Amino acid sequence: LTQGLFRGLSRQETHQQLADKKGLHVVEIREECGPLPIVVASPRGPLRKDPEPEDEVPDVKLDWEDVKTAQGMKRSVWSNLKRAAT
Amino acid sequence: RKTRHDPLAKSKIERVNMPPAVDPAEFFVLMERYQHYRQTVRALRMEFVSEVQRKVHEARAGVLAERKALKDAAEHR
Amino acid sequence: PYPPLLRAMIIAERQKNGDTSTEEPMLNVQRIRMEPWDYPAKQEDKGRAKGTPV
Amino acid sequence: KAYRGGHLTIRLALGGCTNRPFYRIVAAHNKCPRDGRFVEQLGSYDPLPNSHGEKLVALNLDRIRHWIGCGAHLSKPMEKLLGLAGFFPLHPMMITNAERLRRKRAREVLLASQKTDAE
Amino acid sequence: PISPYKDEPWKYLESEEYQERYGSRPVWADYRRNHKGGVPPQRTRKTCIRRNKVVGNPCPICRDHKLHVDFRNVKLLEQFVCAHTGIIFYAPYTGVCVKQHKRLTQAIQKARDHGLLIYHIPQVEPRDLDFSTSHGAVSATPPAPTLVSGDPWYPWYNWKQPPERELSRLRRLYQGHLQEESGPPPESMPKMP
Amino acid sequence: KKVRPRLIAELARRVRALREQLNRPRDSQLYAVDYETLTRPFSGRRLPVRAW
Amino acid sequence: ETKKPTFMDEEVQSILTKMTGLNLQKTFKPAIQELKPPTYKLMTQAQLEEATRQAVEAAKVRLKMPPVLEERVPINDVLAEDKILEGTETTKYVFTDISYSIPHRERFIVVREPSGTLRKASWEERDRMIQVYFPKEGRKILTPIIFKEENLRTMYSQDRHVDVLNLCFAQFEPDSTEYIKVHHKTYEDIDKRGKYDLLRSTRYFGGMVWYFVNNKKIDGLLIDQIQRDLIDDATNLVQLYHVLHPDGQSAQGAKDQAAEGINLIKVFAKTEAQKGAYIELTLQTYQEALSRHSA
Amino acid sequence: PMKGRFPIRRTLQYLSQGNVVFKDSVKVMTVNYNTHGELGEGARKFVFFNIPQIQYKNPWVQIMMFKNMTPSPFLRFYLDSGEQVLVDVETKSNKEIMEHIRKILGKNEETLREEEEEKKQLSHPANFGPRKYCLRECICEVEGQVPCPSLVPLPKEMRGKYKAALKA
Amino acid sequence: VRSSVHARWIVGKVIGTKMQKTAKVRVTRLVLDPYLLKYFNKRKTYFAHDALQQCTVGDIVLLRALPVPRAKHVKHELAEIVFKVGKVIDPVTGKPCAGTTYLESPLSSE
RNA sequence: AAUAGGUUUGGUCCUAGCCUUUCUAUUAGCUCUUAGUAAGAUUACACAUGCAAGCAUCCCCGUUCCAGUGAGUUCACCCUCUAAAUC
Ligand code: FES
Ligand SMILES: [K+]
Ligand SMILES: [K+]
Ligand SMILES: [K+]
Ligand SMILES: [Mg+2]
Ligand SMILES: [Mg+2]
Ligand SMILES: [Mg+2]
Ligand SMILES: [Mg+2]
Ligand SMILES: [Mg+2]
Ligand SMILES: [Mg+2]
Ligand SMILES: [Zn+2]
Repeated sequence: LTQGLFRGLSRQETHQQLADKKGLHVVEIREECGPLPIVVASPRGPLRKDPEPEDEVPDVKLDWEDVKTAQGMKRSVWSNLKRAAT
Repeated sequence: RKTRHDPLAKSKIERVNMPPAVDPAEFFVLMERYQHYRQTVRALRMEFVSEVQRKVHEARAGVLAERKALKDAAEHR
Repeated sequence: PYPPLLRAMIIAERQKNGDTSTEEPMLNVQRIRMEPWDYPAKQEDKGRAKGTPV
Repeated sequence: KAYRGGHLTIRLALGGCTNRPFYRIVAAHNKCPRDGRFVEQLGSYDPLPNSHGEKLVALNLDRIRHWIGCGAHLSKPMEKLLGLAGFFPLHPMMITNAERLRRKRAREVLLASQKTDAE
Repeated sequence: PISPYKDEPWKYLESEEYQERYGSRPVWADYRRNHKGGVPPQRTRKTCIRRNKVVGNPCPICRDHKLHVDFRNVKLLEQFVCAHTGIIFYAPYTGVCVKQHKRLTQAIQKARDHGLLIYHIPQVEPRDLDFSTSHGAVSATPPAPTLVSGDPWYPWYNWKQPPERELSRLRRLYQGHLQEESGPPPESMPKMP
Repeated sequence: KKVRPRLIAELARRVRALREQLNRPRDSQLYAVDYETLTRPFSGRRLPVRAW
Repeated sequence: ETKKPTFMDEEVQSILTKMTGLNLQKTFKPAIQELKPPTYKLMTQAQLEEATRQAVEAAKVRLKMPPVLEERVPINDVLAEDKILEGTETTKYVFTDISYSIPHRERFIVVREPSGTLRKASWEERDRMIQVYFPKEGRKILTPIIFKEENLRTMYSQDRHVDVLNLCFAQFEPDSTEYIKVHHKTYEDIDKRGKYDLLRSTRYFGGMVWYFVNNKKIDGLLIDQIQRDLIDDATNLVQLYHVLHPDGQSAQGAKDQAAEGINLIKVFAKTEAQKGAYIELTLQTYQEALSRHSA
Repeated sequence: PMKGRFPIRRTLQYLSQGNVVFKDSVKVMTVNYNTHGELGEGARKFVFFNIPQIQYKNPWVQIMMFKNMTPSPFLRFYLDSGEQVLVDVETKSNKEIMEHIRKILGKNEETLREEEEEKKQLSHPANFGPRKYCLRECICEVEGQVPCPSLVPLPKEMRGKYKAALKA
Repeated sequence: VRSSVHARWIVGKVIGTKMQKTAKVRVTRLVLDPYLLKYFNKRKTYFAHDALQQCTVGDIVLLRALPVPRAKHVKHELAEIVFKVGKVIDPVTGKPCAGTTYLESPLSSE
């Protein structure tokens, strides 16, 4: 668990790295801030002119636990329990 | 409550229900008021019945309903 | 006359639709023929005591 | 539950708790339980005065007119509510009970005056 | 004991005694509930002060008698509200007993109602699309003739003395079961002098 | 799903209806009255006081 | 003949819309509420300019000014006086028509008094009854205590004038007497303390200007606009003042002198302005700094 | 992870994103498509991605598929009147097929907005009852009204226990 | 136009012709699996009146509901043979086809 | 099953069952101050006694409802058609 945790956390791509890799702006949308677009990272090199392709349907693998929860089908007496501040 | 098959209570066998006493002046006045009240309410009920029937006919064969039906049929063709 | 609230609603609807008539709403009771309560009822539609002699 | 005969009635269904009555105005089959299945709710009646000293009565007049127009009867307490609202004429017994209260208080006032006169 | 801040509770949080005991962390930062298992009970204890006696592990509020839950001590109340969401922490979050959590929730709401504690107030839309006040519901209705003349809405609202022949007919019909004949009622409702 | 026929219920229904037409009480039985007690001997029910 | 403009005239709305301003950082300030993890999009410079354009459109909706209405006239209409019911009840009945598809200002709400009088409910009873049966989010049946004078001064001391107006808008109808009294007390506290920037980029700035212009107290707002290099707004303020006060000393002076631009503020400062001296000085300073930048 | 390619298709969020709600006339929709051929690719993606969305929004419309029965792909709709609508889909993308059948046989946004409004009339805010059906169960939940005795005991004068005691 | 039959128009495949003037038709509908949220074919059998006995096992037919059922299980009539088994006519071009190949080219009649 | 935890071995890793911690209900033990409110036979076993349906100028109407139970158990929902009943 410790070795896996540190591997995952060391291998995360930042927003600046994502912008540099794709030469596009990274825009953050917050529901608390409404439709205001917040640029979090911009590429240091040239900025692409061609929009990123919009695949109508992404072929990304989903976790059934995440999907089952969003659909209200996840029932657990142990989930979302009140606990001390951590 | 009891069913028609249940037997009558014995403590109530000899009970005789004596009708109330009548005040002739109040009795006659109240009798007339019920006639007038119920005539007025029957007239209101008739109007409410006509409104319900009118709205049913209007929604089925009204001008706005037959017009929208032809429009939908024309848009379909 | 109409009841006090029913009359106010009928008059208010007139004004919303642009009618400016000052005529008083009236409830027609000519068609409501009030029979006496002792008027002979229809015996054909009346029931009959069922057989269970004591 | 198909009942033998019967009809729809606009009446008061009692809710609330002990010593705290609250009425829902509902159109329901007369044979149905007082607080059971109903066809439509047509308003509410709080018989207890609120902080502003008011008894609140909600009336869905559009739907009450609909159900009366569809053959619904009226319970006597509901007819009196409509009399107070001005939607129906004052019920004959609302008028009669008012006259009785006047005659009753006219006798108490006379008795009080006769006692003070003796004193 | 007797706290000298009961009248001005906000002063305790500005004193040196407070800063040494809590610093800049919340008063509940170092509190830990004692319970069996890894998952704690979903309710905290009912109260830490029972008949003037304190339990062995008093909650953050009950363990310091100088902390006064009051709608004016806004600096203390802020410690039990999330700064990012504005929600009041549930009692297991901080470990406060149910008694003090209710007092905190009431003080927090009272401070907001008084304007002493800032909270998010959204921008709402108007109730009505049209603001016209011309409709009869909110304007004058033409008075009815009976109302102008001062008559009852319907004539049968009034008492009309019935004829003597009609009263004799009812005395014959109900002979032997009659009350005394009532006359016209008072014109107004009497009153006890 | 095919409800089993209930023959005894239909049989009894007809027998009851038949017996109610062949053993029907006559006006002389239903509407007789004892003028001393003011009761109907067919049912033993008293008449209303205002009819006495 | 010649009608004076209304608050909702296109000419007035355009003037007040620009004087209000649009600041996307303030208009879309992060709200302190239940949060969700944010989403991220990869955008080109064009896709970003479009998303920012859509935000400006969403902001112009959020800045839509509420209409300024005059106080509603008390309702005192008797439908019937059934005196036979006098003394039969001790408490009055309030009857509310709850038919769903009726505008709330067209709903008959009547009151049967213990005297037997059937009368239309008062404006206060109406808004209370509409909240009981048609509860609106953010509105309370009983008036919150925040609107008491002692509690508004607390909110003003914290510079929370916009929260006061958001609470008043949610609680009271725009033509209510409480709605107008609170707005007027809020506008006056802004004028006294020079807090006009608290309402910029909000839907409440125009109503505040409308109040000052009609009450001939634009001297404070005009100074604030000059000190902030908003002469375009300061010049529009003086023009809006003349439009709503055509037969005035300043409006004639502008006609006689054919004043335009900064000259309007000088004409207004001398004739009608109460703080005419402080405006000329504040305006003089501005022209200097503008010359220093030019040179 | 969720089994199969494009598991997003097996989520309620995806299925509710269909914009084709057929008019009541439509009773049966047959899809004839070919498994191979570059000109029948849109029909294959239409079957793969959108048929589930169409069925989700139109549960009572029969949808039947037929493979390699004809040289080109086409959709055919059977209406209650007895009329048949043949839609040729060869060379068309799946997004164009969805937009085509929406135009000729789908309910417009106005017709759907109306239906949603009529549904709101069923839940009147002024009605009291269980939370499943109404906002509030009792008038005691309204501020200013006499609260429930389970929370605030009533005055002795408003309780029948003491009304009878004094009267008796 | 009214009918007491629930299924007014249905398409199915003829799976039996052993009854006189009656075709046994398998009708499939898509049914959502609530747990998997995947659609699976659910098949149901319908008897359809075929007066001319023109239905062959395997052809796709369109069924129309009768006003009232004519038999215990016969609630529909043959309305149209959509795809005759082995004799399909391409509806898009009107030419005969054998699978994905034309038997007569659409260019014959221009 | 969760933010998980304990437990196989001389030891480790993996798999796996069991149990722990959470929240309700019933019963048992021991213990128990007040007020308000809600809820309240284990048993479709047998039942002492009382009461639970009358109304009304006779006809009729009502006692076919309400109240009860959970034995049996895809008669409950939608459409079509059409009685009785209310207007
Ligand atoms: S639930 Fe309203 S009085 Fe108890
Ligand atoms: K284990
Ligand atoms: K027990
Ligand atoms: K059972
Ligand atoms: Mg082992
Ligand atoms: Mg070993
Ligand atoms: Mg116990
Ligand atoms: Mg029952
Ligand atoms: Mg059992
Ligand atoms: Mg009939
Ligand atoms: Zn504590």
